[PDB]
This record gives sequence, C-alpha cells and structure tokens, in this order.
Amino acid sequence: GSLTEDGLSYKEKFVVRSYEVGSNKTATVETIANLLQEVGCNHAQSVGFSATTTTMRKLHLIWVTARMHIEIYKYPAWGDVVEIETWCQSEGRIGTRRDWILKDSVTGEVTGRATSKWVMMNQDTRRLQKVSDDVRDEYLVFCPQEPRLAFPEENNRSLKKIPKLEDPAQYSMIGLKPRRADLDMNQHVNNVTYIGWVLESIPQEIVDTHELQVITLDYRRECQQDDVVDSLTTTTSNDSQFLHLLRLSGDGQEINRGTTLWRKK
Amino acid sequence: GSLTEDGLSYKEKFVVRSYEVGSNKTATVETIANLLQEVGCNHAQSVGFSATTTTMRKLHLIWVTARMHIEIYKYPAWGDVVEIETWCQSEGRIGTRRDWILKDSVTGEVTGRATSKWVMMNQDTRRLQKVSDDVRDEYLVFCPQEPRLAFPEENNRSLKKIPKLEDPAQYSMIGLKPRRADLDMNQHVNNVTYIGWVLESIPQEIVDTHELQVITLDYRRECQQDDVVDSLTTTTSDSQFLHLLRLSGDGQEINRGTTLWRKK
Ligand SMILES: O=c1[nH]cnc2c1oc1ccccc12
Ligand SMILES: O=c1[nH]cnc2c1oc1ccccc12
Repeated sequence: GSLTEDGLSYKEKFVVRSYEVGSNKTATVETIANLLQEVGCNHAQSVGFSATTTTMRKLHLIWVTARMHIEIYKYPAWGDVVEIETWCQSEGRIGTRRDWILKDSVTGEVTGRATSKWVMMNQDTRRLQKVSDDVRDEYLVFCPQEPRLAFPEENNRSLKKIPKLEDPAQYSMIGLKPRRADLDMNQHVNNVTYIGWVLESIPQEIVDTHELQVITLDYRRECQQDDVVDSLTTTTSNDSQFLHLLRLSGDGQEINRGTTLWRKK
Repeated sequence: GSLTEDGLSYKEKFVVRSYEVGSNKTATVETIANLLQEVGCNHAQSVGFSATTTTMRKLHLIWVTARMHIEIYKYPAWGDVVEIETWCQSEGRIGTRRDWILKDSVTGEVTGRATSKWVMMNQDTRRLQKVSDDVRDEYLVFCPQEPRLAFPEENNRSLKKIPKLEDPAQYSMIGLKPRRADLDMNQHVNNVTYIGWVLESIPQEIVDTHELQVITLDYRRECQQDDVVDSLTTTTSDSQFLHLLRLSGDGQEINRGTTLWRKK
C-alpha cells in the first residue's frame, strides 16, 4: 500500500483469501468491510496517526462511526486482486467522512464504492461533540480541499434517513453474542460484526437467490463484550429491499438501524 | 506464494492486518490458524487440486480434519511480515498429514509450528475410510519421500491422547452459535471457529496475564449451521486446561482439546 502522488489519498491491493468467500466463491460484504477498515488504518499510519491527532489524545477524544454505506457491483472472486483507494474529508464541525473506491486490478473497472460518517466523542464520558478549529486545521493538510465524493449524485442512497422498524418484525435472529474474534485491539466490538448481525435475520432463500447490492447502516450505541443482541428484518418492497434493527435482547435498547437492497442473481 | 525449488513444499508471506490482532497488538491464534488454512489451499491449487484428487471426486470422498496441533513462540505484531512454509505427507492407510513452519520474515527465525491429521470420509454417508492405493499413488508425487516432520521429538505433545472432561466443568460458555461469517464456501462451519469456541470458556484474567503457547484440538463431529454449542474448561495444572465442546441439547461431543499458557 502507498499514498498517491499528491499525498491526499491512499491505495492498497488485496488478494481475496479462501476463507474470505461465500457460497458463490466471491468475497462476502463482511470481507469487503474488513478490507475498507484495513486500508483506512494503513492510510492513518502513513500520515502519522495512532485516527487520533495530538489535540485529540490531549483531550481524551476519539472518532466513532455514525454511518457506513456500501454499494457493490461485482464481488471479487477467490484469488482475485482488488485495489482500494481511500481518502478523508472534513465536514465542518459535524465530523469527518472517509470514502472508498474499489477496483478490479486486472480490468481497472470500479466494482464497488463506500462512504462512512465519523463523529467526535469523549473516550470516557461517551459524549458526542462538534469538531474544534485546532482539530480541523490538523487534518486539513491530509485531505483534498475541493470536494471529492464517492457518492456525488443529487439524491443518493448514502444520505437517506432510515426509519425505526415497528414490532412485530417479519424475520428475527435472537440471542446473538460477540466472541473474542469479534473484538478489536481495544476490546471493543469490531464495526464489521454489526453488519454480520444485521444480515443474520435475512432468510437463507434471499441469500441463495440474491446478491447484496447496497447496505446502509446507522450506529447508535455500542454492544459491550457481555451484551446480547436481537437482529430484526422486515421486507419493505426484480429487487428486494429490507428494513433492519439491532437491539439489546433485554431492555430492547436500539444499537443499530439499517436498510439493504438485493438483486436477483 | 510459490512452491519451493524441489516442488515438494510451498511458501507464502502475509502482512498482519489491524483487525487480525488482539489486545497485545499481535496476531490471535485464530488469525494464525486462518493463515495456515490459506497457505494449505494455495499449496493444493499450485499442484492441481483446483484437496480432492481425480479418484476422490469419482468416489464422492473428501479429506476431513481429525486433529490440529499448534505451538507459537512469538505472535507476529500488526504490520509484520510472517512467512509460512507447508508440506504434506501420506501416513499409510491411516490418512495424511499437513505440517507448517512459521518464520519472521526479517530475522528468518522460527516463531511457530503446526501439524494436522486428515482422514478420508465419504461426503454423503459420512463414513470414515482407510486410504486406497490409487489415492496414495496420486498424493506421493507431491510429498517428500523421506520423513519431514514439524514435530520430530520422540513422545511429543502433538500425538498425546486427550481425555474427556468430567462434569462439572470449572468454567463454561454456553449457547454458542455460528453466523454466516463462520461458514466456508461449502456452507460448513470453518475449522478455525471451533478453536475460538474452545477459547471462549478460558477466563478473561488468564487471557489478560498469559500468552497461549500450545493448543491441541481433536475433531469428532461437525457442528451444523443450526446447532448450538457449549464450551467447557477445567484447569489441570505455566497454566494448562482440559477442554470440551458439545451440543447444548443432547450433550453430543463435537471436540475435545488441551491448551498450555505461559505467564507474560
Ligand atoms: O475506547 C473507547 N472508548 C469509548 N467509546 C469507544 C471506544 O472505542 C470504541 C470503538 C467503537 C465505538 C465506540 C468506542
Ligand atoms: O460436504 C461434506 N459432506 C460431509 N461432511 C463434510 C462435508 O464438508 C465438510 C467440511 C468439514 C467437515 C466435514 C465435512
């Protein structure tokens, strides 16, 4: 992996692994999301982070995901080389955005694109806050100044408001718990695990006859290591659309809400 | 990755990923086991198994894991390059063995080693079988003829008999279920998931103050996509544990194992 010529974006190539593919012998959406996370981390390392800046570590502040949106046109086959380009952009005092473009290394064609919204949070109190001027100046030297968006369209799916699923759900997967492989180096549940949990309530027949085209996921609250989650899905629709909800099994506290779009194979 | 000069073994380099490491910022044993599985698949592809042979496909036969044994001296740090060398060997009519050596790419030192025993099984009836002469002949052209073992020591840990844990267990993690990420391309539970499930019943204080040195795992029966598993552990002692995975309902054994941990 390496920063591009202008140093305002980062590229990395990955060879799709045998354990990373599903029944179609192509990468799962969770493998894609793990690769996006990996190239994001390698971008942050290449410009001097550890994604906390000097001022963020001084004030016990971190970046947390608020939303992840992914659109896949072609999932890379086992043994294929996929090239991912990533960049960051400041969105004023609201937060930051990380975008990705996925390409087939052999053809050079765009096979996927993703965008994520990040908010500032105090590590200890867990209180969200706006971005300060000092933090904005610190990361503007690593971001393109003119807008560069993976989803530029006028009324694009990445910015749509997602409603709350009403009980009873059409489908459900109950009692989901994270194991040690689901945790990151800081012992927090990996963001990709939540995508897997959302997909658990999609019926097997949809997975067997459809390919996932779009997934938009809102992150409201974290799942702790000893928490238990319920995954809920309701069909909202050639294409199939679903409305999703992750909540704690006990009190029913919302942790995530989302939507998926699937196309018939 | 590539086959070595003599074509009797295969080497591949891997850069340890951010999501592949634990709290110590080094690779987890599950990341290591996934890498061993990946280099094993790439070895099989390089010698034309695109690991069923021509005779095995005609006879509806497959190789299934009976035992996995792994010993780690140093877990590679995040960003490090680890080089893994793998080879296969026929063990007469019993089955086959796949061995691995893990090295630090920078120093060239051995940081780990692993060995696995594979048995022949009919994919439909699930009945274990001895290896036929035609299959053994087809495998011998890709395996070293003289013995080459990752664990050569006479009377070593990789071949020890493992006893069955007696109830009550000291520790337990109940109601474990596989999700779609736990399945392979054939919709069967990945062998590495069982290692994670065994480790779930180890208390957090052991994980926080010790590093896993050795894991020996016996595979008795498969966990189906809709099965639920209970993970049981009892201290037998360095810290040593005896492990058991069984179905939550009838208590049918799926795995048994042992782990050895060193104080950090
Ligand atoms: O270390 C953390 N403190 C507080 N909140 C979080 C921390 O790591 C996270 C990872 C994902 C989401 C929230 C958090
Ligand atoms: O296709 C299979 N049939 C029967 N037993 C197994 C099959 O795939 C497996 C993968 C791992 C372990 C057992 C099996």
